[PDB]
Amino acid sequence: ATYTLTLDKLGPTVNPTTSDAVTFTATVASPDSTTAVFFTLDYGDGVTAETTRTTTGALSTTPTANLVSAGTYTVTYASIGTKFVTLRLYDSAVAPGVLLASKTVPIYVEDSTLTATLLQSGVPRLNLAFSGFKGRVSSSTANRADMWATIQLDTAPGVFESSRIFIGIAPTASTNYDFVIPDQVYNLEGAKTTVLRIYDAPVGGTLLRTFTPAAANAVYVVDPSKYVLTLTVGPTSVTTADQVTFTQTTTEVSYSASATSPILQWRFNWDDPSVVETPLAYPDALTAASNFPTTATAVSSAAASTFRYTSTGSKNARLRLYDGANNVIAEKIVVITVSNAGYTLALAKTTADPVTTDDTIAFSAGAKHLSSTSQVWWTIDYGAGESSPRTALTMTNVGAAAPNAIASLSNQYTSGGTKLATLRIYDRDGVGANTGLLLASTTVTFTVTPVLYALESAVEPFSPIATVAAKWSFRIQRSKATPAGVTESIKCAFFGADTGTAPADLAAWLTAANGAGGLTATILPSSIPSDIISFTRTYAAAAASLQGKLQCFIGSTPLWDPYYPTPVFQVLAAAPTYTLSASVTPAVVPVDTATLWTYNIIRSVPVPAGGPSLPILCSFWDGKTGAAPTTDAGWAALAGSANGKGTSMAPGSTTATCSFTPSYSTTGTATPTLQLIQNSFALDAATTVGFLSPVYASYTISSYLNPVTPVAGGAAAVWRIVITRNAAVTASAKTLTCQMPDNGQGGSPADVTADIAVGGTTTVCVFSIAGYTTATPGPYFATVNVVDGAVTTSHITKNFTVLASGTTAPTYAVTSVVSPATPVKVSTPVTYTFTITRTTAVPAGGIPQPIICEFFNGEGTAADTVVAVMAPGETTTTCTFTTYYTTVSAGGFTAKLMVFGESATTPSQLLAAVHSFATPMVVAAAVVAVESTTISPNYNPTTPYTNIPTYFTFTLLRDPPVPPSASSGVQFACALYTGQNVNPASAPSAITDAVYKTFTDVTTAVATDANYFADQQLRVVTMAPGTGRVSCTFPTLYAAAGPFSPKFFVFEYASSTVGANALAVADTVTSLTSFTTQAAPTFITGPTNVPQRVPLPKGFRTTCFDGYELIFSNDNYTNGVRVAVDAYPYPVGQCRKCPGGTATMDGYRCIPCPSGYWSNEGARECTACPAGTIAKPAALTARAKYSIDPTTYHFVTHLAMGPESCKKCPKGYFQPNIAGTVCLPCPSGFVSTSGATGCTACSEGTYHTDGVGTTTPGEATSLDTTDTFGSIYPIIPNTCRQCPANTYLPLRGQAAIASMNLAAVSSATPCRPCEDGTWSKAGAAGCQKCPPGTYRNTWFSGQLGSPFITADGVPVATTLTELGSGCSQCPPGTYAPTFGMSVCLPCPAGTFASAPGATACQQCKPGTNSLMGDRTQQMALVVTNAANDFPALRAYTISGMVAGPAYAKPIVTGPDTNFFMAGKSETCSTNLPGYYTDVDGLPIQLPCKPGTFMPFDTATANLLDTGLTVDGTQCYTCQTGTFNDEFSQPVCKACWSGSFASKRGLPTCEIAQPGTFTNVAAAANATFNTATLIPTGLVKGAQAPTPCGMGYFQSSAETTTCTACAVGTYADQAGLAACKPCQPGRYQNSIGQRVCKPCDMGTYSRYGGELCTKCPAGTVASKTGSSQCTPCAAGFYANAPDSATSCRACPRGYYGPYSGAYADNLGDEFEGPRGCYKCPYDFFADRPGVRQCTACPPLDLGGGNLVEQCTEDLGSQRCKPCSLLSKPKTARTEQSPPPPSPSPPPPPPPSPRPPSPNPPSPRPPSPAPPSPNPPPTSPPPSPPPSPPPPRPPPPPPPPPSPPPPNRSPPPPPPASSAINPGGGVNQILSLMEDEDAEAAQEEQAIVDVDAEMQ
Repeated sequence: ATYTLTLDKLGPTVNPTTSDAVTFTATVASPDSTTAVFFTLDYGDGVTAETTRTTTGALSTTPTANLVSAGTYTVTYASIGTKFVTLRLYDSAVAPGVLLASKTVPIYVEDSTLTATLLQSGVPRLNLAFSGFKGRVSSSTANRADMWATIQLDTAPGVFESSRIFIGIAPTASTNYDFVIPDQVYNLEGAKTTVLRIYDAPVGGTLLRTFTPAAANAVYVVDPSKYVLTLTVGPTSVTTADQVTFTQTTTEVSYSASATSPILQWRFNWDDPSVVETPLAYPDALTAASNFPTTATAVSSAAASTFRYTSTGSKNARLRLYDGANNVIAEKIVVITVSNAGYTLALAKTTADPVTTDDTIAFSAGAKHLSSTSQVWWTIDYGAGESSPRTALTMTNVGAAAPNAIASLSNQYTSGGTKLATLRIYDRDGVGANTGLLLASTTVTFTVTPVLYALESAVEPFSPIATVAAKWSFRIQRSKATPAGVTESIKCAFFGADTGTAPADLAAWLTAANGAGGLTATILPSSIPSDIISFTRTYAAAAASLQGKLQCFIGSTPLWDPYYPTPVFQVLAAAPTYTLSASVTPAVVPVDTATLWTYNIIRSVPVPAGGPSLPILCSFWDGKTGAAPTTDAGWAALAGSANGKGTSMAPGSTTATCSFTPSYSTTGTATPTLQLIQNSFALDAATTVGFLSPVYASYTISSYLNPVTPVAGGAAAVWRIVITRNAAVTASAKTLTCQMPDNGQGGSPADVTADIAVGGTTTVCVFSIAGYTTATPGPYFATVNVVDGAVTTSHITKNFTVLASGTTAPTYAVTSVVSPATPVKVSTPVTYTFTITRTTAVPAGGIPQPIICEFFNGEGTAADTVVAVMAPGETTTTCTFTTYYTTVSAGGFTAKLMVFGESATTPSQLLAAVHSFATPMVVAAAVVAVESTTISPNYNPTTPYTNIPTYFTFTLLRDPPVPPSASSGVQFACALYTGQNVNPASAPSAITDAVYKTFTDVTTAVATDANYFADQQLRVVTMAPGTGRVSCTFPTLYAAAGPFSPKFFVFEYASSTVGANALAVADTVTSLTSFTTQAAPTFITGPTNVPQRVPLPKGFRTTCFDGYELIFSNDNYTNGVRVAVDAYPYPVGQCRKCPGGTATMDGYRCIPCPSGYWSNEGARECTACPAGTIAKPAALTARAKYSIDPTTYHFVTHLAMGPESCKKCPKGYFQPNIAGTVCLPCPSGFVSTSGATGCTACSEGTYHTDGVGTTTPGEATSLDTTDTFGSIYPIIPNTCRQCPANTYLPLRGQAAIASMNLAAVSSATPCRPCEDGTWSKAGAAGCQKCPPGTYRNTWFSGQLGSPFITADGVPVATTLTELGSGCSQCPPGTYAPTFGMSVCLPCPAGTFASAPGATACQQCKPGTNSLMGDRTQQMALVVTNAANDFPALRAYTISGMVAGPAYAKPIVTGPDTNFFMAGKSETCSTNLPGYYTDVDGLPIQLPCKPGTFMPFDTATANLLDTGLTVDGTQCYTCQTGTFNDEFSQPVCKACWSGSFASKRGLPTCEIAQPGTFTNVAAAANATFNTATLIPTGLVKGAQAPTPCGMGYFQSSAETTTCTACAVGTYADQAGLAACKPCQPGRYQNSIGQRVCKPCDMGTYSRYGGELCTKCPAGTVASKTGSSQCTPCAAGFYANAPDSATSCRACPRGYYGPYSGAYADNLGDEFEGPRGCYKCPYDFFADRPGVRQCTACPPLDLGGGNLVEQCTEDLGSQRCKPCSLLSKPKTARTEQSPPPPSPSPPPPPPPSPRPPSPNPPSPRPPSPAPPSPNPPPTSPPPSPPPSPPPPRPPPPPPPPPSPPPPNRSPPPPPPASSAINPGGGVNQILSLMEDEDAEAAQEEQAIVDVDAEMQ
């Protein structure tokens, strides 16, 4: 009943077109029933076909195939449009039938002419707008209508068709029309079948065309999220240097969505604009239009790329896969970063000391990069420029190493400018003109010091005359040295001012230098170059000023800087002539003598300003050579040598000095040659300006002879002559010949030739004489000739005297002593004294023998030699030496002395043997010790610091053994142990000296030798000569704090190895006091400091200025006088003016000034006090309340406030110093006025005592000292007092020496009592002499005047004076004709000085002479004053007979008691009577000569004419009858009676000549009365012989009386010599009868006789007065016997026979005995004729007869014849005659004659010839020696040098922390205007400070 039907298109899948046609499938199912039914089909176009009904089979639920299987129901369609096909079922086939069911199906027929295509550009995206769609329509019809297209993305039922899109009309032709389809988001990420549908109408309508993917043109959706591509492109942090590598093989691209997917060619980005993005390309091993790989695959099979980035910036490398439009489905990106700051190069120079161009400048660099290192192109940059190839660098080190090996490049830089060496590394390439990148900068700059050239100038001629050429020479000198192996040539050009203008630029100078005009020179390398360059210039016209400029070029660089001006030289002008003047001293010169010459140079035109000085060489010729130079060249050569000298001309100076002093070999008449030269350097040419002409020895000899004494039988002596010249031998040695004249003994000694070595003024000649031994003692003179050079034959004579010692041989004795003796310390002074003696002592006057004594001490080698001249008086020579031992005794030492006779300028020995010392010297070792020990840095002296490296110093003293100045230096080794063991490990084993001295030698230590602070160290220190103290210095460093025991050892250091301990006893250590080291403090005790520019609020101030004192105070203080109070809230800095006393410099310290000054409140500095004042700081006390504004700082005890502080000195002190802080007293001799700068010198006479009583001296007042100064100044004097009466101070104010003790030491002023005889009118500068008449002496002053005119008899203390001189009048008896004498001498014997003021004595008068005392007093025997004996002063002692018969010579008896004729002060004592004076001036009165008498006065005269007187001057002679034969007698003795005196003036009486006599009554010498010493009672005697009377005779002389002549003699007449006897015939019989009576008649008398005598026997005188009795004749007889008158003849008859016949008269008358007789008888005579009686005549009778006759009686006259008258009668007597008388006897022999005289004695023997002369007094030995002079002491030595400071400051602490709070993190116009104001104020402050310091 119910049937279901389906009908579908069995034909093509696409919708049908016109030609294709269709087939259908229709199935019918009927679940309800299965019955056959007939189906019919109707199409959209019914005309085409009308199908008939056909049966069906079995229907049922299962579908059954029906309709078109192989039938022809298929119909083509012509029309285009939608058709409806209907399938209808009929139950029966008969028309119409029953229609069970019909079904309608619509089909769409498209157009074959229409063509539609769809194009997709890119690959679609999920979720993202993909709008890459286009549609192409190409209708075959010419005109196609409007059209509408719809796009259906998928055929799924969920997806719906899109809205209609109007593509366009498409009106013309069949060309393709393209329309854009809007965006559509695909959501599947799977394969899609996009369908394009075309409609004719917007709504419904026919279907025109469809387009389908058609086998792989399908839209494939791609999801961007499934895609992941890996890039892995090299490294990320690599820099621009490194090349990043794209490894395309490693990268993998995959979709990870489906196996089949569209392929997209990839494209990758550098993000670098320089290179474009890649061409879009497919992955590896793939073809175009192929499915994208489902697995990871490489983008390229064998591609690798290397890329470098251009700038250091971040880059994003992005890969992305493209298809269609450049729109990205997915991109994968990776980041890469780059930086440039990493790279760091460092360049250093190794050789150091950069001197600009000198040497080579060597530098080397290391460049480091941290990681990923690669090549960077490095450029080296000097002062300018960089290399073009730019070198090359390789990287082989990590960034840890700083210096990398880069090519050491070295360059030479030019000029003194800095270099600033720059190394720049440019990264990228650099060879192809592309710039690398700059990475480090990092420039090194080192500072250099260049070398500077020096130029010198000199011209010739030196001033250019017009039209005269000149040549300028320039000296070039370089600084330091030329580099080795480099030679430099200089081209120099000079332009003259006259020639042309100087070039403006450098190029012209260079061109001139390069030209032939320029000059080229060469420099020797590696030495100091001194080059000379010469240019010639000629001036057409002379110019006053020369200015030249020169330029030198070395290579391309000028030597002088172009900015600096070219050198300018001002080189004078006018070529003036020079004037030279000479002066010499002395005029003449001996041989080789120094002479002074000085020379003045004058220039007319002074040198102009701004120019070089003028050097001139003066040439001198000594004259030794022989020929002076005659040309300029020779003189110039002389000047260039040592002979010529140089001078420089001072600018603007015209006066020049040049002095010199030569030597001569021989004196000549020469003055040395001058030449003035000036020349260019190096002596190129010779030029002379001025010329000049010349302006016109001694020896000594000492000769000594050794031995002096000649020796008999011994060796001859040696005589040495030493000749000395004042002048040294200069050129050649001289030979002198010494000749000695012959002395007469041993012949003439030969001459001696002695040569003198060159340079010696002394020569010696030696002589020996053979006969000198026998030489006579006496003087010899020697003449020696001397020859030297031209001057020849000098004479020198030397004199000596040689004694004769005989055969004796002298000897010298040497003895040695030392006062100190034993023991002597080492190195101490010792004095030796040696006595040399000669006992015989033979030399006396002639030759002194000089001695040399040499001393030798025990040095042991096996020396202060000294010479002394032997004095010819003393034989002891005393040699004084010093030895100064410096070694130990080692058993003692001996001193030995040696004697040499040769002296001064030692061949022969004068001692036979050497003499050692008597006592061996004992030497004691030293006693040195360490005096003290001190440490310079220390808390206390005992303990040094802990951390500070303290220095230990030990002081050594050598005690009194001070080392001698003249000796070698002695050194000591001092070694210690500090006690610490921080150093050299273990402590020393023992204390013994052996280990300690070995220790370590640290005498010289380096700073960082590590033994500097050694605990055990030994040093060696040398004592200098002359110093005693030694310092041992040691450094010690203590590691830790603790006790330490320092030990110290001292040893003597000698001969390298140290000696034993210098201390006494072996192994003795000095142990310092053990100490504990104290903590080390840190504090710099340095000057006041200022920080830099600290911020402060306002008033607070870093520094105040010029005097103010900082006040950290809230007190407002503008300047320094406060103002406001409590001003600032928190305290701020201020500053006060300060008080008066102190002064301040800079803003810190109000320091009181030193003593001399004073200050005000706020001045900078204490002003200077005037000189005289004292400027003491005055009392300040302090502040008590302590809240008061302080007066000042507390320590300032006393202050001097203002000018009222300077206080002067009192009167008597001088203040020459300006300061005057205290006041020195006026010394002895200068007196101050006010507080004088200087005390004044007083005058001569005033001195130093107190003068309080005197008014207007200036002695210091109470207000002076007391009120103000207090107790700092006592009271002392200031005055001057004239030396009092007669005393004087001979100097100007040499003060009175005052002693403080008054009663004990009476001090004095130095002025004298003066000397005797001088007064001083109170004061003076000199004593005044006495006027004459007056005198003076120290011991006395006064008189004693006229003593004997006082009746007392004593002198008078006489006090009379002249006022105006005060000089005492000379005592009367004394005078002063003279001004000056101490005692005025008395009057001599024989004048008078009565008045006191004796101007002079006067001679005593003619009558009165002088004698001490008066006359009467002098003759006063008695005494009136028994005590004084004044009037018992007796002076006469006369010579006379005392009263009475007695006669006492010296009536006055005794030695004379008063004789002085001199000390005469009164009346001239009248004369002693024996004496007299005829004149005035007789000293001793003259006794009267013999014969005279001077009576005591005029009246008292014995025998005088009363007219004449004796006026005291006259001695009147004696009278007749007086005599006196002696002197000094008052009167003359009256003669005894025998002797008679007649003449006047008799010393004798005369003998009373015989015949006369004197009987005088009053005649005897005068009687001298004892009372008055005077004679008296003298009356003259008989004046005559007063002759004898007759009757009296005087034959005796000298008689008083006359005696009568005796009997028998007569005295005829007076005066007869003697009695004369009466002549014969006369007689006298009485005594005293002058007449002789004649004898009687007949009587005779003989000569003499008392009475006449009668005749004897027969004789008769026969006369009266007859003298003889004659015997009568024979024949005759006498008258009577014995008396007869006459004789007559006998009578007639008688005869007388005999003559003697006489008559007897008695008896027979006339008869006698011999008479007459008768004759007898016969005989007869008869006529008295004859005596013969005749015997008668016998008569004759007749003639014959004869008759005898006889006379009658006896005698008868007549005879008668015989016979007549009786013959017989004759009887008578007969007698006989008597015998005859005998003959007379013979005469006797005469008396024998007197004998001859016997010879007296021979003449007496002679008195002897003189006896010899006993020797005079003995010669005097020597006197004691003189004391020696002292030696001045030494001054102190200089102090040791200060030690150096420590080393730098120590390394700084690297600093850290912040000192901040809150804990932090964990770790314009007004502007510059105000800053310029700050700078200006700072500059003004600097200017003010600079003004302050100046």
